[PDB]
Amino acid sequence: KKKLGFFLVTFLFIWLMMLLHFTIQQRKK
Repeated sequence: KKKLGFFLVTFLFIWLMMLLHFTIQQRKK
């Protein structure tokens, strides 16, 4: 559960990285 807790939080970090890209995408079209 401890090791998995890391792969989970990291997933929330990489996911949010695409969120910022989403706003930049909509702004283009």
